Amino acid sequence: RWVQFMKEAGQGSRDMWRAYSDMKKANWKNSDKYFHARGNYDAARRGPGGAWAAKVISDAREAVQKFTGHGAEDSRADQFANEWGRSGKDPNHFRPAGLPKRY
Amino acid sequence: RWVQFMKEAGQGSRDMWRAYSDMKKANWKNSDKYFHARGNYDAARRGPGGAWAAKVISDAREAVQKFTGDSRADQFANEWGRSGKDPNHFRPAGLPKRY
Amino acid sequence: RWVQFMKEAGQGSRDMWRAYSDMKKANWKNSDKYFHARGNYDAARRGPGGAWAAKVISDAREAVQKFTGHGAEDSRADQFANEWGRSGKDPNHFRPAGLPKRY
Repeated sequence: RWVQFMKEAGQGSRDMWRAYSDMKKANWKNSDKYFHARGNYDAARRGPGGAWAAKVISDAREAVQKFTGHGAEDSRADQFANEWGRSGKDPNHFRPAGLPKRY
Repeated sequence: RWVQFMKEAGQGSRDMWRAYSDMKKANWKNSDKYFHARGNYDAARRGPGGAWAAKVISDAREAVQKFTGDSRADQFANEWGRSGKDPNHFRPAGLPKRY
Repeated sequence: RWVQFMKEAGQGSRDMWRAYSDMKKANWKNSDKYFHARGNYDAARRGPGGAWAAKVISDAREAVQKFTGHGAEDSRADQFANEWGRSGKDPNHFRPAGLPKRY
C-alpha cells in the first residue's frame, strides 16, 4: 500500500528529526557525520518509506547547507555519511570518542 | 518552536492514518470523501504542523493517483476539512456515528 | 529560512504538474522527454527548493510507475530527460516536430 509506505516515511522523518535533536543536545565535537549516519540508518530500517524520507530530507538539507556556504567537500562528506547509514552500515564507524551511550 | 511544529505534524499524520483506517473498517459506500475531509479536519485542528502534514499526505496521495492514472474531487474534500469546514458535509447515509 | 525553500518547492511542484498536464492534453507522440525536461527545467529555475522538488517528483514518478508496467528502458530514458532539464539544458533539444508554441 501507499499507506504503509507513507507510514514508514512518517516514522523515518521522526528518526531524522531525532538525530538532529540529539546532535544539538549533545554539543559534541565532530559528531555531525555520526548523527547524519544514525538518522539515515534508523529511518531506512523502518522500511522503504523510511529510506525514502531519509533521502528526501538529506537532499533538502544538503541544498540549504550549500546555500549557507557549506563547502563542497563538507557536503560530500556529509552525503557519504548519509548514504552509509541509509545502506545499513554501522553509524558507529563515525562515532567520536566518548560520545555518551545514549546517542 | 520546531519541537511544537513537529509534535503537531506527528499528531496530524496519525489523524490521517486513523481516517484511512476508519474508512477501511467502515467499508461504507460513498464514504471516501467524508474520510478525506475528516482526516484533514482532525489534523488541521492539531495546529500548523498538523495542517502541513495533512497537506503533504493529501498531495502525496494525489501524486500516486496521477502517476498510476476523481483526484480533483478528493482534493476538494481534503481542502474542505483542512480549512476547518464540517466533514459531515460529505457524510453518507447510514455511516456509524463513531466515525 | 526553510520558508523560502518550501516556497520554491511549491513553485517547482506546480511547474512539474503543469508539464505533466501539458503532456496529457498535447497528446503528441514522442514528446515525453520534452515535457519531462521542461518540468524539471522550469522547476530548477525557481531555485534550490524547486530543483529539490523536481527531483523528488521525478524519482517518485519512476518508482510509482513501476507498479503500472513502466520498465527501466523507458523510465531511465525519462530520467535522462529529467536530469537534462534540471541541469539547465534546453528542453527543446527533445522537442518533436510540430509541437505547438503553447508548450
